[PDB]
Amino acid sequence: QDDAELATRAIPELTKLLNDEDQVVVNKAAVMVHQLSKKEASRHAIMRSPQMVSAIVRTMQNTNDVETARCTAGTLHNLSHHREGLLAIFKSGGIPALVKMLGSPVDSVLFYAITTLHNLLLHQEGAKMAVRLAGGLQKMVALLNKTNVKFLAITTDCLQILAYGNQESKLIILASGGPQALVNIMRTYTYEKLLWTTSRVLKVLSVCSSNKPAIVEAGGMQALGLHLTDPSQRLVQNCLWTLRNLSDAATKQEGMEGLLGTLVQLLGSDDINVVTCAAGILSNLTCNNYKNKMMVCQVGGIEALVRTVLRAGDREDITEPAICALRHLTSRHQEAEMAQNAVRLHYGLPVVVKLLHPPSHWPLIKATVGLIRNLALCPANHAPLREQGAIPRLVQLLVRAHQDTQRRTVRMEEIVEGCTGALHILARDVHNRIVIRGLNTIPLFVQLLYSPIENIQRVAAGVLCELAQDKEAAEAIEAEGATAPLTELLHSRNEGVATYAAAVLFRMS
Amino acid sequence: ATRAIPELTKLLNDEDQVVVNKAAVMVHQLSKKEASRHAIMRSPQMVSAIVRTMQNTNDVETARCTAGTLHNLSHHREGLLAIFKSGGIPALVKMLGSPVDSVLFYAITTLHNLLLHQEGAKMAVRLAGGLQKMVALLNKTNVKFLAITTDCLQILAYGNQESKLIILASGGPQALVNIMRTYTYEKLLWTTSRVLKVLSVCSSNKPAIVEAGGMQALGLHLTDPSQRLVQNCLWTLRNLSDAATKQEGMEGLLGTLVQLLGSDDINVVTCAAGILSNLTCNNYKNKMMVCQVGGIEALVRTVLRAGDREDITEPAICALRHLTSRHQEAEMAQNAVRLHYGLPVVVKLLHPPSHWPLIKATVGLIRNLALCPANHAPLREQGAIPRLVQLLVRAHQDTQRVRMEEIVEGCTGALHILARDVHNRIVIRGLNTIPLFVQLLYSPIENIQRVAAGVLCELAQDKEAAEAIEAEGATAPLTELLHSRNEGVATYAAAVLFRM
Amino acid sequence: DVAPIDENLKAADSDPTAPPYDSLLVFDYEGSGSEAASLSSLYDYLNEWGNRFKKLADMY
Amino acid sequence: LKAADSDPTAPPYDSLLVFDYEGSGSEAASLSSLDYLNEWGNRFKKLADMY
Ligand SMILES: [Cl-]
Ligand SMILES: [Cl-]
Ligand SMILES: [Cl-]
Ligand SMILES: [Cl-]
Ligand SMILES: [Cl-]
Ligand SMILES: [Cl-]
Ligand SMILES: [Cl-]
Ligand SMILES: [Cl-]
Ligand SMILES: [Zn+2]
Ligand SMILES: [Zn+2]
Repeated sequence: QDDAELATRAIPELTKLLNDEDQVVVNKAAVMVHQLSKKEASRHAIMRSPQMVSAIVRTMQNTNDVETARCTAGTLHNLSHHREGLLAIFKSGGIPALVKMLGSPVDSVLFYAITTLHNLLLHQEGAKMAVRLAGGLQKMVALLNKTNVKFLAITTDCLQILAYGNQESKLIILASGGPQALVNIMRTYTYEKLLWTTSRVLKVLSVCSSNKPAIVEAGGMQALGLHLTDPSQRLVQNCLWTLRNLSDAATKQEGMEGLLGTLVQLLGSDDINVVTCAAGILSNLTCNNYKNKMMVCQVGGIEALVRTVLRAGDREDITEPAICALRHLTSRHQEAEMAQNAVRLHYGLPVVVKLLHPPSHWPLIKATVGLIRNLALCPANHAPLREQGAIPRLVQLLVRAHQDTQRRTVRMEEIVEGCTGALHILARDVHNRIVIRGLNTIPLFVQLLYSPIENIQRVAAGVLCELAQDKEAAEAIEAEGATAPLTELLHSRNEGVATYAAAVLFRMS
Repeated sequence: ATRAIPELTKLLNDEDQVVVNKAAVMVHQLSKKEASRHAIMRSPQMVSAIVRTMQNTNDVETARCTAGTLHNLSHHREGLLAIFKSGGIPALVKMLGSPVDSVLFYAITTLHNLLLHQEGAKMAVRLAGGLQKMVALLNKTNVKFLAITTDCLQILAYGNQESKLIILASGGPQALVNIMRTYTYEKLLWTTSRVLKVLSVCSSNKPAIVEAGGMQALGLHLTDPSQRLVQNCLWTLRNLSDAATKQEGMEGLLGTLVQLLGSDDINVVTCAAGILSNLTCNNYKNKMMVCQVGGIEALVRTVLRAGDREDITEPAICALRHLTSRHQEAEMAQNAVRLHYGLPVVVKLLHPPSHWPLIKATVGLIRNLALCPANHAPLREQGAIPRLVQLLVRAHQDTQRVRMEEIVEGCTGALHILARDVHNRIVIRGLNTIPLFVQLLYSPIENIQRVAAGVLCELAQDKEAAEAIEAEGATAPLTELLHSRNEGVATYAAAVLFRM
Repeated sequence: DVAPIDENLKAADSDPTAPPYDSLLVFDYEGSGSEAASLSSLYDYLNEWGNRFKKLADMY
Repeated sequence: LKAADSDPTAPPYDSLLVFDYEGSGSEAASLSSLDYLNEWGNRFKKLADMY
């Protein structure tokens, strides 16, 4: 109580001294002020004097004396621990001044500056905007060339705070070469706090369409994959969210073998967010990349994805990408046939067929239909799929989707194409054909021969083709009036549809 | 006393300085007593002797005694007259160079009394070169001394441009701003703020005061308990505001100003509004900061409270117009105005008793507010369109018989933006505006041709409207405008044609 | 979605460019931005300072 | 056309209001304030006589 009282007349007095034109006086006052800022009572008198804080700030950014620059920046850092200190700093032009001190050749000054700014960025309203306007972004990205990891942790977090929800900042960070610098940090250092603060910046940048390609080009996928089994769950989860955001743009990368293997193992995690991300990342990385498909199947990806689906239940945020990954893994690569069989061996057929029913929504249903189309390529799955009731439900989905397309005023055309395509493959089996026909499907299939969509015509012709290999069926198709529309599909620019059209015609005699 | 005066006078004029010194001492002591004091001041030869002795002695004791004597006479009407008549001013000014404080203090105080009550003192001090000397004394540190010196400058500068220029030439602005950043003595800050206020109406001192960091320096006192200090800082700030788009480190000032908008003192709100309007004029950084700290809501509340007080609403509306365009957070501001219930009152300001300057500002605000789709319907529901049209027709008529040319441009530009909404187009057309817009295509003013072609472009996207545009004969002037040197005009004219 | 009589028919059933196509899912989870509040950290002499500091030197 | 509506160089423009309040010029009337003729020569004897 007597210290605070003393502080009240010492502050106005030191304010006069800081404003003196004699640098010797200035420098000496800076020292006392710094020392006073270390004690609460006097620190309070400092933060509560607009002229005192303005003098500290001005002295700091204008002195040519290292000790003064250190003492003033240290005073400001000390004031930043309190709400009123943070406010006074902001109101006294401290932000532009602190951003300038980031260029200081003196570590101690630079450290005081970045730390004071971090406190402002965290707790002072208006500080994020002020730093962006003062060119703080470009300077912080440039400082990523430093090697003190604690310094780097604070600096990367400053960039995270500034970039979050702010597209402009993200573009500037990209402009300054931020992605390459941040990926380099992830590849190099082992300090957990820095790996974590850095992964959050990458996470924030990964949602921006311009930053994704850059991060991926800088080798970000592989670097993030290096920390997926770290004991720090916050580091792992952040690397996972980032990897998932970047994944749709990394389907052409190499050196992904380790990453893919680790993701397959993470599918067995008891952490919902770990599993969700792993499934999503894997779905995207297996899209049109036969090397990744081979890798994922090789390490037991199929069994892991099926278990993921079984454990997931009706959680579509897990099942949709898991089912999409399984679809990608059951076609167009050396081990697709083995993959189609593995789904059955690990009890995936019943759940796969189950996913065609409510509460499943259209996105999931579409992916599931696609997977079934691929699974049906394996003869050993024909009977199991039938026994599970795939045919009745696919037919039902097809009927409903078709009727919706026929109304004037996920697109249902896709459901029509998919369901008919699945029935097409399933029709390769004699017993399935009986069931198919038994559902009064022939009339609908013929009607689809008139579809304006080529892909639809193809699958319509395809299933009729398979069905027509049985005489009683072929005759039924002919009676239904398929000849005319079939005859017309011979002049299609799609030799596939033409081939099937020819076949149905041929078989009908 | 009367009897001694003639004696002491001769002793003062004695060439033997030792004698002079002794004389000066008695005269000093004598000036302390009122009875003898009046005797001294009524003797012209005596005062004149005191004046000469003061500037010529080489004895501090004598210098102090003589200056002190003059100071004592300055407390009386007849004393000031005597000093003035015996040429004390030029002598007192010279004493402002003294290395001895007692002498300096006596001199500046005597000059202050003269400046305050002696008719004719100001002109004399100016000639003697007092201004540059007083300015140079502003680096002293005794605050009571600084209080008096700056008050002398205030007296000399008030309503005297010449004196303000000399203060400027002498480096007055930087020295005055330094006082504002350095001391807490309220009388000094107040006396200094008044000099700054006086200088701030000078077009040459303004830039200098701003460059010395005056805006921020004055901002340091906006929450001082001294209301006179606060208001003088605000008047000065407002005067300087049109010349400060270059300053940085303005966050504190802007934040405080936004807060002072909530004040109960009308002078304070008025100034805050004025300062903000000018500080946001073409400065994206200040626009951003003002939005961040809650300026939109504060400015909307200001308009809501103001009623028909145009001294408050005009700069508030202008500030809002600035804030709702040309900066990253303009979208936010446009939305913010609606959120804080600003649309109704804004549209209302387009009506009587609002005068043209306010109406013009309001039309511009509405124009920017319509850039936000979410404001299209509510602006319509407030009756913005028919009133904008009425103001347009009225102004256009006055141009075929604030300049109405500006109202024609503004209203048409607002309509151009409002027309981005299909329902708003219906309303605009329903007021039979197409004929007028086509006529504007003939305006000699490029900007008017632009918004005319713009709104017609928006309207031409609907069948009925296009056909109506054609039936007006728009084709002729539009094809012509295809050659316009103005890119906007030519682009819009082409679009209308195409759409038709 | 992202794209890649008997004998001739076999060429049809074995065409790679036929649906279903593999597809991408564009995720863009930015997180919540929690605070990193646990990062690690980075007057007798007045009597000998002269007249300018007398006032202070006295009170302290 | 998108460029035209984008054109930041086109109106409306921001504008300044010219203030120049010098005040009235009040007065600071409250600023704070800032027998031996014997030992003396024969020159100051007359004074010592009348005093
Ligand atoms: Cl901010
Ligand atoms: Cl980069
Ligand atoms: Cl399990
Ligand atoms: Cl003037
Ligand atoms: Cl100056
Ligand atoms: Cl003071
Ligand atoms: Cl931490
Ligand atoms: Cl006063
Ligand atoms: Zn220090
Ligand atoms: Zn004396």
